[PDB]
Amino acid sequence: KMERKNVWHHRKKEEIEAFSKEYMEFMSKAKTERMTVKEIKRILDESGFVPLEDFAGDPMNMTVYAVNRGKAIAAFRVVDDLKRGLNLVVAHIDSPRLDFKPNPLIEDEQIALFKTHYYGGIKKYHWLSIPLEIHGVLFKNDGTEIEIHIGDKPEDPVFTIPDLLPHLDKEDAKISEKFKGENLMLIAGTIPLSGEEKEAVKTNVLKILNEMYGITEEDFVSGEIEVVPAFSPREVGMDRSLIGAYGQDDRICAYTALRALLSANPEKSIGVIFFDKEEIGSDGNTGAKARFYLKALRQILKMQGAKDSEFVLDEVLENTSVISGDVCAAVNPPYKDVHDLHNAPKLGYGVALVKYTGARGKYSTNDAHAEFVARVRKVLNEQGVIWQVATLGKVDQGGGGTIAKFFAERGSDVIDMGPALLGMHSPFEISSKADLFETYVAYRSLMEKL
Amino acid sequence: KMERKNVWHHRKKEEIEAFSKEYMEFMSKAKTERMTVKEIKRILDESGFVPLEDFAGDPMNMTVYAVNRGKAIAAFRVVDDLKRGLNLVVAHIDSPRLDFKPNPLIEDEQIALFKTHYYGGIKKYHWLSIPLEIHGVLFKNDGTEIEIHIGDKPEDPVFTIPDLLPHLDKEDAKISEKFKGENLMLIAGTIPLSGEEKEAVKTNVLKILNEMYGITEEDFVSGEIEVVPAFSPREVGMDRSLIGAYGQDDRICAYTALRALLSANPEKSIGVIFFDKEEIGSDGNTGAKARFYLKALRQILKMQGAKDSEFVLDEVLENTSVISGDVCAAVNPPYKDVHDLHNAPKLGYGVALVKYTGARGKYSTNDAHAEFVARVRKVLNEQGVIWQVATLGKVDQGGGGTIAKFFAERGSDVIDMGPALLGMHSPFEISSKADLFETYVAYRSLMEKL
Amino acid sequence: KMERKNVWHHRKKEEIEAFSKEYMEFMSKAKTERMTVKEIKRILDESGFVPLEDFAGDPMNMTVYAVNRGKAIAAFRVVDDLKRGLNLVVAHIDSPRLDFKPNPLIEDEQIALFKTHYYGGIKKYHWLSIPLEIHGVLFKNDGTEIEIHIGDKPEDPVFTIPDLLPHLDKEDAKISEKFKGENLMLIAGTIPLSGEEKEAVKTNVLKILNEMYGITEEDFVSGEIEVVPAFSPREVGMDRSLIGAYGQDDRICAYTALRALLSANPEKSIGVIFFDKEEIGSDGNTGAKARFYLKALRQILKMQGAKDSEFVLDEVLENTSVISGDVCAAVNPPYKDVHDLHNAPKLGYGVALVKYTGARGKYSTNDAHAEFVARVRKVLNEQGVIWQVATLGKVDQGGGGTIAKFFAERGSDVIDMGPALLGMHSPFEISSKADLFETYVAYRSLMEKL
Amino acid sequence: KMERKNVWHHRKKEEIEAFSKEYMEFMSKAKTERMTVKEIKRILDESGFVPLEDFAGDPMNMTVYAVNRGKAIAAFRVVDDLKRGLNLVVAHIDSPRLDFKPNPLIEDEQIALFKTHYYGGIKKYHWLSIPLEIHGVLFKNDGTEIEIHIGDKPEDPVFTIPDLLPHLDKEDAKISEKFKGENLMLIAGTIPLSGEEKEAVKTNVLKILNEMYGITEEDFVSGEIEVVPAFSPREVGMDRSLIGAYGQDDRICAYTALRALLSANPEKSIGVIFFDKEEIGSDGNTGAKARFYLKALRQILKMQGAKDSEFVLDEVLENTSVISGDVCAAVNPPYKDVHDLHNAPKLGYGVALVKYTGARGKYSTNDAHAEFVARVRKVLNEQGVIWQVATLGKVDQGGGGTIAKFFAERGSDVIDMGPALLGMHSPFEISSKADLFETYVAYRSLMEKL
Ligand SMILES: [Mn+2]
Ligand SMILES: [Mn+2]
Ligand SMILES: [Mn+2]
Ligand SMILES: [Mn+2]
Ligand SMILES: [Mn+2]
Ligand SMILES: [Mn+2]
Ligand SMILES: [Mn+2]
Ligand SMILES: [Mn+2]
Repeated sequence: KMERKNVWHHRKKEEIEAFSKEYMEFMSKAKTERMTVKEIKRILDESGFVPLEDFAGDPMNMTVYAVNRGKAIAAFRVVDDLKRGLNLVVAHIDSPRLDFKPNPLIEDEQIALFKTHYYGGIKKYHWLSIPLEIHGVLFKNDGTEIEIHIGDKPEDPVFTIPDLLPHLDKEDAKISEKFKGENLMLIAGTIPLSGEEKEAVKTNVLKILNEMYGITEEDFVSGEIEVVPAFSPREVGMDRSLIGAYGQDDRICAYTALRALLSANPEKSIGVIFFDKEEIGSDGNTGAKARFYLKALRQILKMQGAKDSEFVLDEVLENTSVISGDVCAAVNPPYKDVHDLHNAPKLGYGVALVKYTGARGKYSTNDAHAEFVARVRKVLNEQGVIWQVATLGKVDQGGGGTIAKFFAERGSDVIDMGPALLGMHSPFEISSKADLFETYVAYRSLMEKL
Repeated sequence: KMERKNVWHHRKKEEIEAFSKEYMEFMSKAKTERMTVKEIKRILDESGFVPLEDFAGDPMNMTVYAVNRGKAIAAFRVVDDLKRGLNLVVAHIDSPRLDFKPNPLIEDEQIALFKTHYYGGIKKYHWLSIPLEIHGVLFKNDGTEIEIHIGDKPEDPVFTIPDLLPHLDKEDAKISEKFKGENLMLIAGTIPLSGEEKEAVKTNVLKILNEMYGITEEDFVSGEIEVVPAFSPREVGMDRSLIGAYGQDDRICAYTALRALLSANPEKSIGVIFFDKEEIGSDGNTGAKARFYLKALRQILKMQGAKDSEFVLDEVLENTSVISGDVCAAVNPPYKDVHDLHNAPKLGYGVALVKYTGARGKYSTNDAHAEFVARVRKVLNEQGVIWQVATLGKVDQGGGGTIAKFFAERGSDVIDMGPALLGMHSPFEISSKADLFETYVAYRSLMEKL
Repeated sequence: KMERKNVWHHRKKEEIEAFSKEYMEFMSKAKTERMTVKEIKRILDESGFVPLEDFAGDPMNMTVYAVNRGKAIAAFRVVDDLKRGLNLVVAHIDSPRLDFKPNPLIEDEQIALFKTHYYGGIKKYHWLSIPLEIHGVLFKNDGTEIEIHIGDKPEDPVFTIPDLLPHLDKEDAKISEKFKGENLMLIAGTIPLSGEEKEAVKTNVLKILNEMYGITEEDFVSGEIEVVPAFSPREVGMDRSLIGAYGQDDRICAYTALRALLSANPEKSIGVIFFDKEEIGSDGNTGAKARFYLKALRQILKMQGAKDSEFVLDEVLENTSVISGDVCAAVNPPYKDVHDLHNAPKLGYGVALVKYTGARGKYSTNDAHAEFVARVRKVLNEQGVIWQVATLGKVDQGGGGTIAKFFAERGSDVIDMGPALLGMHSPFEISSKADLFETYVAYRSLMEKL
Repeated sequence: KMERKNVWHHRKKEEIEAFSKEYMEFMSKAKTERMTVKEIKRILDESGFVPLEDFAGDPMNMTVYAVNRGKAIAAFRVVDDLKRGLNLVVAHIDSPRLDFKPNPLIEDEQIALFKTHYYGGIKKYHWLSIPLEIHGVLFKNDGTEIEIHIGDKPEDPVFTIPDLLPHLDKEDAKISEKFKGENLMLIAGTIPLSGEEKEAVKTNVLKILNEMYGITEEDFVSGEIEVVPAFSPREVGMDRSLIGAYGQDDRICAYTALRALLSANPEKSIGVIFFDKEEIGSDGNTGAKARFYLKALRQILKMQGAKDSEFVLDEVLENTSVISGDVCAAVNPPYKDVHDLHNAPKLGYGVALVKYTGARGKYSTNDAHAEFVARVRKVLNEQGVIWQVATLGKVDQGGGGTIAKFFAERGSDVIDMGPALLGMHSPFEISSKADLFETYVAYRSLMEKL
């Protein structure tokens, strides 16, 4: 008994392949959280969703969405009274990146550089000597919004933070020292602008930016630009069983959840909420823990006749099951020693059910209740969903931490659930096509029969 | 001339003893938060309490309780308009222990073992070579609930995590290294099944668990089992002045508070709330950071006719005095240099009044206001309660942190109060019978006089 | 070819179980070398034995015994003249423990304390924060003997050596440092006698001790009090195949040898000798090398007509096969590296036959001769006794040393043999019921057939 | 209320003083075991003792002595059937010193030096730059015996091992390094012989030793010379309360015992045995591990008509109480943290009753039984002897180990008793005049009352 089935042996190859190409197409547009919101919203508009604010026409049946500030977005399919509660799948759309500084442009030794400040649990050495592209937006003083996208197009140049050749790198310190956040600067120019006696190369770059976007240097301050890997999603492996791409840290869950939401046949209200800032603690007004979430829900309660928002919300949240959809780590052979094999997920064996994460003895982590796990286990088994238990490394390996805790905090039962990755947080995260497909299945089954 | 008074010299040996036996009897039942709740409930059911969800009586005079998820519980004796506030004593009913992994059963070197994942700030070396009890619940796929209690009965076997004999335990690492969470596995069985050629021993335990609970290996995933010391409460010392027992960390405060709640003659509404998860940060929907707390008060308010829950709450919490009932550290002679003797509690000298905890200089902790302490100082003195001021060690020694900050965060004045233990977080914590009693006396008078 | 059999597959579950209940009854009586001698003495008395000191019958068929100083005891069943030598199995009845110092009572920080001095190879951290009980004897200045047994009964208070709470335990030292033998003091009392200007608590404890035993502080000098863990023997495991108890380190070999002595049907004289002082190197009056052993044999020889004691003895010992009892170490999965699996004993695979108890290349050990092992191997095999070979860990892992050498030194052939333990020297040692039984089965065979 | 009594307040200053001068006079003679024996003999010859080999008197009333090899001696006052046992006090007459190598004379940098090989646990740095005496015997090939005593007479020169002046003694190593045995060489001479062209200085010393003792260089091989401090016994302190002297380590016990043997009025046979070699393990035919001890008793037994020596011995040793007379360590104020003040002896507070020594928890040491201590406690108290309990430092501090275990090994009950020194093993050990006296008083009463 107690054996894990391999998805490739219980699901249609063609179905997996198809769903796989749709995912990667999406991962081609979703490099930042602003692009993911944009890309999700249009998929919603395309599927007949309308802004919750603009909705008119009977609650008890309304498919709407609420965009936070371009950084977060919540989509619901209200099918009944919210006091009946709902099935939610929460995920995050921010991934480790680089981020320009308020004053990014500088020149050092006749070379224009863009200074950055890493974001999230990055691994410095991953971002040295690889083709990067930049995305983001800048506002002119008058308030004109300027979008930037350089590197995603073949006629576009890419950027780079060149490593030091090994011939003159005569000094090996701990991975800690060596690789300083400050030296993560993209080369921006090198060509001096004839006639300038002070920082000719920097000036020239500003000249190009001004002729190209009508922007001036002070416009970087009132703007945000993210540096990401130019690698495009690709199939991986001789058997083409895996997917390689940047930002799979939850965009893989966001995508699957989105899809599950669009094909589900609910019984009670359902929805998905994609948050930002999770990679740095979920602070700010666009991450989990922000009033945003309960505000969207309160808005609905009023349209449904709720007299006392907060009181009614108590039942809404009392009922309502939340699936914290985030990723975990798959046993990586050369480093199998970091896991407890009897509780570590394997690529291809299905969605991982992660009861508790955290660190040093379940510190600051949400631990799902046996009653909830039971209810989740029953729906999955009845729907023939293929899943596997998943722990975040041997007892004291570390890591741990999702957004699930911020939801149990509001009174709802939550459980972490998603596919296992390889090389998480790197510029090219690996995932299994089959698991990617089964997560979608799982989320849909839970949204429906939970 | 300010000096501390010894409770034994001011309270009647026979009343302390009676209270001790009642406490120890309670402690023989409350070994986990689930068992504690169930035990606190039957005591509440007697005494005449009814669920808040099934009240239907006079909203101005109700003695009710709310059970979160079998892991937390709130009990109030509402005898006025809650707008006038409550007098609440709060504590936690969870203690450092060992939890079974989702997949706990494995076999190694022909021996069945149950893997664990320690919960809370335990001292790993305490759990090696001591009798252990298994407690918890398992859910079979169909939904069936199965309670497990093994080792707490004379006709029951116990479990152990045998340490390595000193003869081959060469090489002495720091306490950090040595003693690794991963190695905290209980021996499940050693007898192999006849005919079985693959894990004959693990197969046997499964055969046994099945002929006993009708469960299969996978039921552990949708289960929550906790390992606890087989030690039962006992008197300690030649003068029988102390109590040795597992989980005194707050269940001692929970008991004294519960008792004070039942004995009190309150002028205003009083109540006690017992939380889960504090030993890991209070995260989770059963922690003192979850909606549950304010959910219950809002519930009571509507029954009293509140029209705008939130607004009415601002006042309820504005008034209302919360007593954070948690234990502090008494001076352990051999390690007395860890304390500031002029600000450290002593066994037998009364309840400890703990103004602020935290570390490195009041970091992340509630620091009682001088005026709130003043009100407390006056009640205790007026009723002749034996108390003493306590601190959690010398300035930069260690780090405390109770749930007090979670209620102060909600607008109420809060202070930490409880008995002083010796060997906190170990399998056999020590407390003073005299302090036990006086804590109850303190909680009751504060409930009635604040 | 060549494979160990599991005793559970070749022995009646009813026999093993019953013999186990009896051994456990015994272990709840033998917690110190004195109580063990006392216990063994009555089992002998009830079985027909009488003191060698006052035997009268035929010196060719005598079943006597000789207690040394209430700490050691030799029991023989002379069935022929000792010149034919006899078959003996020797074990030790002392176990690592804590001893009260001559002046054990002191007070510090208003806490009565009992200073100890550990005995044998204990792991100091094992004794912190666990229930303890004291057993021993004190003599008044007039010669009166006072027995002390506090903690072995429920009504009795138990003692403890509270560890420091993790919160304030800062310095991360290595096992060597930290856990100072000096800090292993039991808490004596905390209540202060009113009216006492100095050391009020200590006076109260002496006041309690004097009303209970009429003793005075000086009576501890002419006394011997041992500190033993409070917990009693319990079955262990889901399959209940193991036994957990303090002092299994040879009280187990002594018990099985005893029972084997009573039910054996000898062909030549046989006997069992239980020694003291083994955990410290067998020094003193009651040790394995304390003259007591040969004094008993000479006595018996003289009762048989021995003219030149020492000369005759030369032959008595020339013949005479000695089986050194004592336990060995089983493989503890998480620490299996410590062992050479091909030469290490497994729990439940029979009596361990240890040829030598090395230490860095067999220093100071009794390596049994091939021809003597062959003799033993023939008997065990022919009698169908299940056994396995066992070495005390990998080559330079650690030390070892049974009393066997003290007997080979006297001219006899010796060989180490007993069951395999887990967590040796801890307060809760683990052993297999099956092995417990086969050791008894093995001793009985060898006595009857060597 | 238990408290120690100060001998100076209970024994008569004039009797202590008289005893002190007699002791110090003895100590001026006994500087080595060979000199001590010779000195103990003439005192025994007076007082009326005769060699055991030349007795020929009443076997039931003999006061004899046995000299081992001029290095050990036994003296008994047999006044009954030895079967009734003896009351023996044992001590050693050897002390830490420096021995001449077999070939001790060498020359280096034009200076004759005598190489040495330290004996016993000395502190090398004590022997640098202090006056030294040379004592011992040399045998010329023909067999002639030549006693050497140089430095103990005013008209004698002394020797020295000059340390390096601090000015060039750069580099500070641990006490281990620095101070090397090999470098403990006494300056023999510095004057060169006229005409000599090879080692003119070593040649001179040889010429001198020859015109003085008629010896040649090779006679040192068949010789045994010991280097000893030139310091002579002296009163110490303003109150003249102490005694400073070399070799107090036991010669203080040997003296007090000898004196008690001569003063006593015994009920049963009493005696004292003085051993050699204890300072290195008691190995050798003059140590307390050699046949000598039992050889003498067997001798006495035959004279009493014993037919079977060994058998009769079992009883002799069965009865017979042995007092291990050796010194313990008094608290040295500046280094008082090395002791457990509640169990450490103090100068002037009587003989120390030392139950067990050894290290790491009673390893390799005799641990007196409670009943034996009881008998001792009673005699001392009954005769009003001032005594105190002593321990050799805190639990894991150091390591003791007296010859007590060698007699307990032979069947007799044994306990350690002696005065408390300060600076043991140094060239000038300190003892208390009051303790000196009281030791003698204790030994005598025990001899007469046990
Ligand atoms: Mn991440
Ligand atoms: Mn994530
Ligand atoms: Mn705690
Ligand atoms: Mn607590
Ligand atoms: Mn042992
Ligand atoms: Mn042993
Ligand atoms: Mn010495
Ligand atoms: Mn000595």
